[PDB]
Amino acid sequence: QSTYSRQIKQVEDDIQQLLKKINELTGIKESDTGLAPPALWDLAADKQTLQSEQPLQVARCTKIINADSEDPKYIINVKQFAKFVVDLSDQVAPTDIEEGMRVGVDRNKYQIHIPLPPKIDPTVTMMQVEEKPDVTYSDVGGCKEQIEKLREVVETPLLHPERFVNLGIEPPKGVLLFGPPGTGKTLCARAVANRTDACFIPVIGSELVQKYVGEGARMVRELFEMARTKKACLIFFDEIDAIGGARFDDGAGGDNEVQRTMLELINQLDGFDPRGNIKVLMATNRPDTLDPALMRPGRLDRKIEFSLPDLEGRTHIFKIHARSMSVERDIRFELLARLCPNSTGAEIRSVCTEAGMFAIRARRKIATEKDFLEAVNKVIKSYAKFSATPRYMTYN
Amino acid sequence: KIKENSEKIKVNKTLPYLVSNVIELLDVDPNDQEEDGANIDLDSQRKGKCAVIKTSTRQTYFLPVIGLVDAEKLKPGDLVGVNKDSYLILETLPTEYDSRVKAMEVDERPTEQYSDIGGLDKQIQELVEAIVLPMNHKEKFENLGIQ
Amino acid sequence: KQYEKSENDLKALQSVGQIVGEVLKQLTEEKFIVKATNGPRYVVGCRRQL
Repeated sequence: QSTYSRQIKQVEDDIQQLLKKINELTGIKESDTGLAPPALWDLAADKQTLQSEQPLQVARCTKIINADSEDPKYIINVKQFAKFVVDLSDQVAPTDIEEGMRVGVDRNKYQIHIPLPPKIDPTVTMMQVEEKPDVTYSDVGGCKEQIEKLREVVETPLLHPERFVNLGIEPPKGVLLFGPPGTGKTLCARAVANRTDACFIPVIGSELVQKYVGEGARMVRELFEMARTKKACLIFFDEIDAIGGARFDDGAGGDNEVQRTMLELINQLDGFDPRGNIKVLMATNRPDTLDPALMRPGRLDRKIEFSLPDLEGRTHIFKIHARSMSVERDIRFELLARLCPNSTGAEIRSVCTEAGMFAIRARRKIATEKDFLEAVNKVIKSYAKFSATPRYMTYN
Repeated sequence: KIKENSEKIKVNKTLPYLVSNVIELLDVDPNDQEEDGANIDLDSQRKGKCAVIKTSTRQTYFLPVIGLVDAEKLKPGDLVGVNKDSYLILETLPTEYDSRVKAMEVDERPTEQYSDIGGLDKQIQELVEAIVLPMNHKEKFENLGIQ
Repeated sequence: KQYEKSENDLKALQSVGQIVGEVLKQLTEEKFIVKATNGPRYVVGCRRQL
């Protein structure tokens, strides 16, 4: 026991001294080797080392014009923006490299070994992405009227296109979710996403805006296309007043950088092509910034307003939230909600959160009446004045 | 014999090779430019068909152009290859668009058929007349005499 | 024609490809200082023939 205790202190020095031997064998620092997958890969790996496949320099192929001296040549423009005419390394056919497609070329010997995967140039957009999140279903208010309306458009073609063709109905496209902050445009979208069980990419537009004008635009088209190719994709575009703002200039400023990207999104949704069956959802912070192209049916078939959750909604959010929580059940959860003024969805929940905290604070296996009264009287006075909604709603 | 003389050039001729563009096309004699006087009254300018080349690394290289595809074909805007290991013209390539432009080219859209796209009858006539007819039904337009 | 390529190309390989320059300033007409369009400035000679 006493012997065992001594080792706790010791192990830290012991790992530090040993550290050059650990580094070589397991990984990180001096001589990075994992030993488990690069070992297995080693025989294949030898082929690449021998060749000039290292380097294999980032590029995209402009045109595959072949010409004389060395016959299989391709005209490539690198991502840093200068063109090279290159050769084919025998390991693929001239068929594999195709005009407009992303391709790898060497820097020491300019020639294609293996073509580089096309359109995955944004890393910034990927940063935000978590596939299938949600706080928990209980905070939503569960099934609201708001959730059910959203499923008819959203869930149903992804889950079954079969039923769509059978009846003979065109498949939907766009749902525009709007309301001031905290009416839960994102919360409901996450809930339907999980249910349908389509792969889920949500992204903030604020990372599809980067560097100067036109670089952000390249990111939006390539991302969108990639999703479109993919069968049963759901894209929830989170908070766009960052690729979704007003269209003007006054020639003392200009909205341009924002409008280049916004317009690039709008164009792509249905396309100049019929439509796909892959769904787009847009969440906007203003209904006051939208231009008519976005609004046309077949890029936006029905407008759903998630603004200030409905008369039914205010009570469901408290009771379904209350259900989950250890709380008193001699108080009417609806009475607390009803008290709440012109409540944004975020605000109804704010009562539950504040109410529960007092209950946790005591460390009881329920809650008491007192915790609820202080919470609710506080919420009605202060919070409501200080919500998003008074300022935004008049504007909108 | 051609391969043998070419042999010193041939090592540089292979990979890597850059691409470049033609600042000027210089059409002169096939081999040996004029001779200058002074001490030794003989050549210093031996330039055959030649091109003054600006590379796209923002460097400028002078080189006598290959007798297989001469300077004369070459003009400003044309792509031409040039070898990195020693700046000779690897090849001649024709002028071509960016990758973005390749996306821009045809994709084609399918028919909604005139009858089948509901109403707006007066408008079917306006678009058909303006757009598709001058291209396809071109002879009637030539007969009208309009541009 | 191919034999022709080899000979005209031969002239360049002596230099290891010729480089464009322009007289940055005339100091004498025998030794000039030249600025290179590929980049750095040089002090260069001239031919006894030119």
